[PDB]
Amino acid sequence: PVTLPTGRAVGYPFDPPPDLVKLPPVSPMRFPDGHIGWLVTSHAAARTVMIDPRFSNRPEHKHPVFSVIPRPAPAPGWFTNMDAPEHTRYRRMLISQFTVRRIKELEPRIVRITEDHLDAMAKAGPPVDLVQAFALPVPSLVICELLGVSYADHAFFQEQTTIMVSVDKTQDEVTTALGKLTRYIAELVATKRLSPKDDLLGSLITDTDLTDEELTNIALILLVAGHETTANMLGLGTFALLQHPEQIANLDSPDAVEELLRYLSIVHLGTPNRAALEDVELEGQMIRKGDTVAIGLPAVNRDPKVFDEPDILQLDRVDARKHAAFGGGIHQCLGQQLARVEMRIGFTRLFARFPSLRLAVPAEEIKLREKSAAYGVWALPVAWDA
Ligand code: HEM
Ligand SMILES: CC[C@H](C)C(=O)O[C@H]1CCC=C2C=C[C@H](C)[C@H](CC[C@@H]3C[C@@H](O)CC(=O)O3)[C@H]21
Repeated sequence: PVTLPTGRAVGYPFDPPPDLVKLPPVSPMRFPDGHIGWLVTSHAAARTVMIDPRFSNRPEHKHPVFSVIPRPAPAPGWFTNMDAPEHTRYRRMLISQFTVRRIKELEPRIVRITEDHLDAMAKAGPPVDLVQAFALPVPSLVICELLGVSYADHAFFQEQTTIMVSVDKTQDEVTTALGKLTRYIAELVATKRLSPKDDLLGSLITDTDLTDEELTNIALILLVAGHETTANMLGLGTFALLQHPEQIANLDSPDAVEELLRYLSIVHLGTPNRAALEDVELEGQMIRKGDTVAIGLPAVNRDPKVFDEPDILQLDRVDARKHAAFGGGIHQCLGQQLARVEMRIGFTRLFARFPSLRLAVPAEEIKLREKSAAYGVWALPVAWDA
């Protein structure tokens, strides 16, 4: 049984850990609590774990990949960790708000937010840390506007959300962060009950019978995911593009954002993971009832059975959309259309405004989020011809 692989090679910051990609498709894995379950690296096996009803996401059934659990049986509205049919009730309500119209109507504000941060970079002049100047705040402001949350408290949010998604923090640190967020959002929900708005949280209040508790947990989940996904793509994607400069000319390819998603696979440590409810055969192996199965997405997204030249970033490839960067099945990313728009706008406008963008330090000095559940760069010093 192996331990979940963890170390990226020096000089190969975008590629999965060597100890992950060396593995067979389905391997025995030792969990922190002694459970011997499984780690899956092939795309076909990952697909089955993500879509097959014999697998559960309930914490009662799962041995944790990481000991420290950021969660409040799942509390009402904490839909991430539920199975169908309880999950279905919340999922459906949220699909009915992540609509075509809501995202269409948001796009001009995402354009303005992005352009404003680019203007601020131009005023500052080079160098800047792209993480603080652009990658963090643009999607932070977008998610705040989506939810009706005040961006004036973003520094507070960002600090708590980083704890929430860490794999490096104590149970007390994570319980503390969750508490500070819960209390903050609970009050916001109480306020919004009195004064209708058309943002996503205000629409959930108007259109559904969700309780204040349910609304608070939904909002907390969305607020965390909005602060810890897109920002990491913008930062690590920019780094990848600077390191593969011939791909910049391919940024308008229709599937370019999809290729960055596949290549970088920021949900990088043993997620999704699921418990077998019955015995299940996968690749060589017999998964037993009660076994937890973790997926190594980064390896899944480099499967040579699925992708041409899998270890090359190629924004104009024809097979990017087989990637599993957003998961699959009933828990597949709820925010994927929003994230897609934010990324397209973010990357295109950054390089259109600063075509001479370059790293302001050696590549080897960029520090990476190896100890977060969402992979990315902690900082990205950049410069350009002013
Ligand atoms: C930017 C890139 C993003 C990536 C790579 C990403 C990735 C993922 C993945 C892999 C999952 C599945 C987890 C699992 O099955 O265990 C997931 C679920 C989810 N994501 Fe995203 N995500 C991104 C952006 C976002 C954004 C912007 C939001 C906005 C709220 C969001 C909200 C969610 C939600 C709520 C779930 C849980 C769905 C459920 O359990 O029904 N994601 N995402
Ligand atoms: C709990 C945070 C949030 C509500 C959530 O579930 O986000 C989930 C679902 C929505 C988006 C996510 C983006 C990044 C990471 C993978 C998180 C899950 C993070 C947790 C952190 C620790 O508990 C260790 C575990 O490996 O992954 C994921």
